[PDB]
Amino acid sequence: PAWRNASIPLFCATKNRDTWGTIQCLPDNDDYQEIALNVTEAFDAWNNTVTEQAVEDVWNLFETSIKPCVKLTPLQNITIINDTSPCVRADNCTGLKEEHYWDAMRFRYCAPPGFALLRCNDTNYSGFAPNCSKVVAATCTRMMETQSSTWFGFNGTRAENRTYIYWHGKNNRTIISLNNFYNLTMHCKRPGNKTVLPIMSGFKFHSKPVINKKPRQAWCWFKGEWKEAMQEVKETLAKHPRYKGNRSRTENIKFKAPGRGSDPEAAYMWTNCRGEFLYCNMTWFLNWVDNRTGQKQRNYAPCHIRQIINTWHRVGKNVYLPPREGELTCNSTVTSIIANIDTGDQTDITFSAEVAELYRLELGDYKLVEI
Amino acid sequence: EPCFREENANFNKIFLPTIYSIIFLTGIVGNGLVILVMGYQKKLRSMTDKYRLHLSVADLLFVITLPFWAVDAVANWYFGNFLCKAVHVIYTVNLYSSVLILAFISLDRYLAIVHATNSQRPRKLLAEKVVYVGVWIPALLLTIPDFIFANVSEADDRYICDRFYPNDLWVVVFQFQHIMVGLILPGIVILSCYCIIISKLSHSKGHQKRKALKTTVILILAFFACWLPYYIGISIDSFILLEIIKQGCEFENTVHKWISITEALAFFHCCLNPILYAFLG
Amino acid sequence: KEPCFREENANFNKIFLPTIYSIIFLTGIVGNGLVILVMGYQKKLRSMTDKYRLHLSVADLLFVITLPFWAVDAVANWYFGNFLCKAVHVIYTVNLYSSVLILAFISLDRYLAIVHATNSQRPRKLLAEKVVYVGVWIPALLLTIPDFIFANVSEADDRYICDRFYPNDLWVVVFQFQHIMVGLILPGIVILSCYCIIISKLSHSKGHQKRKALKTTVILILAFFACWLPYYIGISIDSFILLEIIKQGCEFENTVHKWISITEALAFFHCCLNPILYAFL
Amino acid sequence: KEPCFREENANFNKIFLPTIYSIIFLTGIVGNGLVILVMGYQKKLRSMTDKYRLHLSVADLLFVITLPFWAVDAVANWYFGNFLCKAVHVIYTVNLYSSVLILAFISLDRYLAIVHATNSQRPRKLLAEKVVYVGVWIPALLLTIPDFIFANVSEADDRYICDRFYPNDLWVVVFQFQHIMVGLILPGIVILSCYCIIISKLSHSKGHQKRKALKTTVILILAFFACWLPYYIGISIDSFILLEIIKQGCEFENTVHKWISITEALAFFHCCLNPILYAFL
Amino acid sequence: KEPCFREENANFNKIFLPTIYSIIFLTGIVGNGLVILVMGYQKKLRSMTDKYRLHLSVADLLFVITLPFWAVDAVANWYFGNFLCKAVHVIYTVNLYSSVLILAFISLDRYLAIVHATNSQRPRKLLAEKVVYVGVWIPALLLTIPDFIFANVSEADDRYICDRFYPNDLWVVVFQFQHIMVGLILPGIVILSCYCIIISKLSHSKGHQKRKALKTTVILILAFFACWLPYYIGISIDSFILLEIIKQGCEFENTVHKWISITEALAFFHCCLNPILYAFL
Repeated sequence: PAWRNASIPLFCATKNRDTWGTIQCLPDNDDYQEIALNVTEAFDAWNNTVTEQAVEDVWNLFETSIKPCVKLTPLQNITIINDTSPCVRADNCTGLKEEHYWDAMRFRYCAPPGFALLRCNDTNYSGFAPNCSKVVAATCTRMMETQSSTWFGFNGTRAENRTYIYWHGKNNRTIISLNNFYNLTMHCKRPGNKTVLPIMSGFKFHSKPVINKKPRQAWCWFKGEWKEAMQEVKETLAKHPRYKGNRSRTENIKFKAPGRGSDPEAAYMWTNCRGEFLYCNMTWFLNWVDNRTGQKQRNYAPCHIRQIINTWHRVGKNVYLPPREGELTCNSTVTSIIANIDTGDQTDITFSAEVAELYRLELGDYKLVEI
Repeated sequence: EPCFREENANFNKIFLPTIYSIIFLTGIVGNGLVILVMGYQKKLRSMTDKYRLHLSVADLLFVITLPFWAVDAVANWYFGNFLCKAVHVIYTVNLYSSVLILAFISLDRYLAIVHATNSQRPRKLLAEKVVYVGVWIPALLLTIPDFIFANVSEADDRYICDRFYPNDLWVVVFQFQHIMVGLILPGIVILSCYCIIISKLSHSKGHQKRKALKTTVILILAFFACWLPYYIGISIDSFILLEIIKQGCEFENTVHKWISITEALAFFHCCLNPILYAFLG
Repeated sequence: KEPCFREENANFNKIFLPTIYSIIFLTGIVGNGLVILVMGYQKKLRSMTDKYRLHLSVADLLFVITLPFWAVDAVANWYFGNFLCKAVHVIYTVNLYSSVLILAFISLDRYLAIVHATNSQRPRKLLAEKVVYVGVWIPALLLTIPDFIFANVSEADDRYICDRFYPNDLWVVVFQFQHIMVGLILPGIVILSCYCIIISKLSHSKGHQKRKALKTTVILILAFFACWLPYYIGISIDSFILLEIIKQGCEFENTVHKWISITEALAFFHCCLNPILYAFL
Repeated sequence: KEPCFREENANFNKIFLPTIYSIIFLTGIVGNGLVILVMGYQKKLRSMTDKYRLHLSVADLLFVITLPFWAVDAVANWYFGNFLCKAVHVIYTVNLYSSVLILAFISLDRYLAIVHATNSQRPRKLLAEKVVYVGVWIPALLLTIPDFIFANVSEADDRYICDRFYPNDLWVVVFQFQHIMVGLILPGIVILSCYCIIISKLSHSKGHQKRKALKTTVILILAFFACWLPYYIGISIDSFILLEIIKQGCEFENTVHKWISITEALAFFHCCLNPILYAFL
Repeated sequence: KEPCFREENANFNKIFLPTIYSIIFLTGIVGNGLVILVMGYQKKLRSMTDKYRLHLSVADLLFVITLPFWAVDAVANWYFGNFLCKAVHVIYTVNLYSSVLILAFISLDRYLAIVHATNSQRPRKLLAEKVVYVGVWIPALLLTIPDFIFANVSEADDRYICDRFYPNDLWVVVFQFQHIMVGLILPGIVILSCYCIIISKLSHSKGHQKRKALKTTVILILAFFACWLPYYIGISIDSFILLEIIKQGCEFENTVHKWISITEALAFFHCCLNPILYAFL
């Protein structure tokens, strides 16, 4: 048939039955039908209306679900620490110095009748294929993720058993997917006011609970074969056709962080933990990944809580409540990396803060057409 | 550090009820013998026999509830709330009251030897009425916190009951009050009257006809030596409890092991009156 | 549910038990044989209690003949058959029951001598001559046929340890409790009630000189009961461990077994005190 | 080679030390106040050796008037500052030395009492009145100026413990050495020489009753030396632990230190005896 | 079948052994020097027991004069040589055998003193003067000849343990068992049998006062055997686990060695008892 590009917004289908999922989206019947077509079409991950619609819906969900209180307008030892360490359960390790949440929500975009969502099924798709041979038609898409974070990506469903790098053709913005074979997962736990067996305040057999003196200290521990995944990422970067550096030398590639004085979103672990938004320091994590000798190489990161954040989509800041009392736990699967790669004499991978590029990765192969 | 873990050693759980059983047996035998030879046959001659009779009756109401503590030290308390309310109130009234008569005997002896001439009526007055109006009813006045704060608790398949205060500040101030009633105020009282009677007997070396005070000072010193490690123990527990000294879990556990041990060796003050009557000195 | 968790290590027990056994054995055989060949052979006896105390010494002499078998079982894996094991257990149990039965008998003689001091002298003669054997000996032989039938040597991983083997745990409970009654409590109320009422009868006397011979008997009674009390308390604790009451302590049951062996050796001192009390007054 | 590794955190040591300190402090106040009131103020004294008992009680009272700071140091770490630490170390040294020298003086006084019973009455009062001060009191202050300069507090991990500190181990071992000779060696042969001389000259009497006055002096000297000797041999072994002889045990070294603390606790019973041999006769 | 499993710490033994060694050394040299100075030079002897008590004290003096070498070997390692090791071993063996033989001589002297009191007075003098030296000293020197050859110190890695080294183990077992024989089997039978005849013939006396000075000899014998018998049952038990009768307890063998050392130190207190028994009566 004959199809044309259209800018008509779609309707979302979800399985979660929360307030935003029921109000803004339809229930999902898992009608994932895919028809392969022997046609050639142009697909762009960044110049896509479905990616912008998903970013706007994610921002609307983030605004409506976790309501901030104030909305602002511009007017040498290597100590690998697991979850069973003695300092872990008491929350007293050597950390950083002092400076309603939505649940498991995942949706799909279903096209209206008279419309289709052509999907590029190319294996070498780097986010921009002007001539994609494998075009697959689908009325309803696959099952995307609404988690918002910098430096990484969690609970994504596009983490295949390989590494592929999305590269924008006009700048150095890069999206890198992870390998699911290495089982790359993280664990984060904040111990709160630790209590004892009940009060027992008496003449004999008297106890004392351990109140957490640092509510602004949390610890995420990071698991998986990350040296092998780091080598796979460097090999895919050296094998990328847009790589201007030395393709036969992966040692000229070096992972990096943004310098001090920049935004805290691009320099720290701007991620959510059950309504409380962490700010961790991956300097020890960067020393562990890059094997920088003579420095502190840890498999964890001291996380600092912050009542204020910055708006990733719009211009402004959001101020939230003080953190509640109790134990805070988070668990997800690391699926993608958001970073900027500069090519030269020494290739530098600077971690970016483009939260929208995760959803641009998730909906980049799909493209709405009008039948 | 996770928490504070409470655990009693198994050697206390077998040696300790052995101690309560032997203390119970000799206490009930000796106090029943003393009561049935004094308060029923009227064999009283001196004035201290009424005081030691009061000590013996408070003793026997302690011993008649002692096997409840003996079965508490090995097994869970499956009697009821009111039963251990009763055992707690009778324990504190015995422990306070015995201190009051054990100071009253020294007060009578101070009024006897120093004021030998002009004291015939008032020694008889404390023999009849002043002990009843100033020993038992103050001791009964110091039971109503136990009458309001003692309760039972189920802490992990183990029924224990204790005077359960709302917070640790109540516990630390009540252990402090336990010192200032058990040791301190009768201590300076008994040291003052014994220093005065010794300094006056040093002026009275001309006669040695009255030597019945040797049993009194022997009872005083043995009572204080029996109760001193317990008071030092609860003072150490009081000092760690108000976080003036911090050492960790092992110090509190060592303190609890030692404090049950000096409960065992400080319950020996029951069999002090009958052995001293069996020796006459 | 751990069934046994049997810990039979007992390193310090295997040295402390034979030392106490050899001390008690040597002093028992020397003192008991010596006191038999001065009391019974020479007919040197003058009082009334000396016949019962002679019965105590012959029973404890029979005990300390077979005590080295207990020592060599305690330190070593013993090989002397089943007839000898039956003999050892039967003579140990007839001694253990005859001691408390003649203790009740001599307390009854003291009661009948003090209270009925005028019109009862031939009852003392028939008590010490005719009805004494039917009083202690043949009941003590009557409570030993289960020991005659239940003493057998086990077939172990080479131990060959001989112990009194019973059908089931309820049989252990009822027999061990029967030992508790007929070894502690019924002679306990008999002796203690008779001594209490002769103390109450002694208040009617004018401080007479009939208590000068009472001190040796009462200190023998008191030392005997203090010697046998912790072993019986450990027996009661082990019996309450059965019927699944304080069943949480498997290693506490192991330390109860170690403790009951220790106070078993310590409670074997009821043969030493008789010739020592003969040596003193 | 690990020098000390002093990280052991003993607990029963830290519980048994303050109760021993408290009971010896309490009996120090009681007995020493009684004996100071009946010797120094009433002037009841009838002999010559009671002046030495008087002065020894003054030294022991100087010890036990501030012994609770030793008790608090046993409980927790020092908070009172360096001046009180200096004061308690110098009073500990003058009491420790001066008690041994006045025992030497009273043994010398008994020597001229027994041997030169006829021609020595003016050196008797000369030893009792004048030369006793310049013999025992001030020379003990000549052995405390290095203690006066060398005692301070430490800058530890929020502890500030109170102990004597030295720039080298040589000063440590020679001061432990001088403690050994001053406490045992030359006063010990003084006591031994005078005592064998008077026990050789005692046998010439035809059953005289002057021996009964010697018995109090000999039981006081024997109790003092038997009370002080285990700490002396512990500190001698600890001095031999240094100086490159017996380096094979570090855990042996810390158990030697624990034995030093236990024996230092137990060796303060020389503050107990002087009233006790006056209470008994 | 593990051969040795040799221990390496011996922690509390290395500090507890020199303390009791110095206690027994000091009290031995003081008491034995005083008793020799009164009754071997000044001649205060009147009875016949005191001659053997003097000879026991002089063998005691040669033992305590070398007990500091035992203290040095307890806390440290041998630095002296081979001749001094030979000397301390021979003098320890003659002291050990001579004490047992001379207490048997005390028993025989009491036997002829009480039984043959009318016809044995000249062989009493003969046994007091002449044949006593042949009786006690000559078998001791004839028995220490295997010690006199077998006393060598081996060049151990750092310790150089002075021990009786043997070519094999059957000789060790048979020498331990003959040591047990000479320690107990003949002389204990002699002592207990003779005292049995003394008590048997003493009942023929109508309350005579001839047994007043005999109780000190009985308490001497009982005290000596009371200290010596735990060490004797320790070496007997070591011989029993040797010769492959008990095999499972190599840790129990280490416990046996620790017990043997500790009660060897405690059994060396037979030096203490003769001077304090002369101090009392």
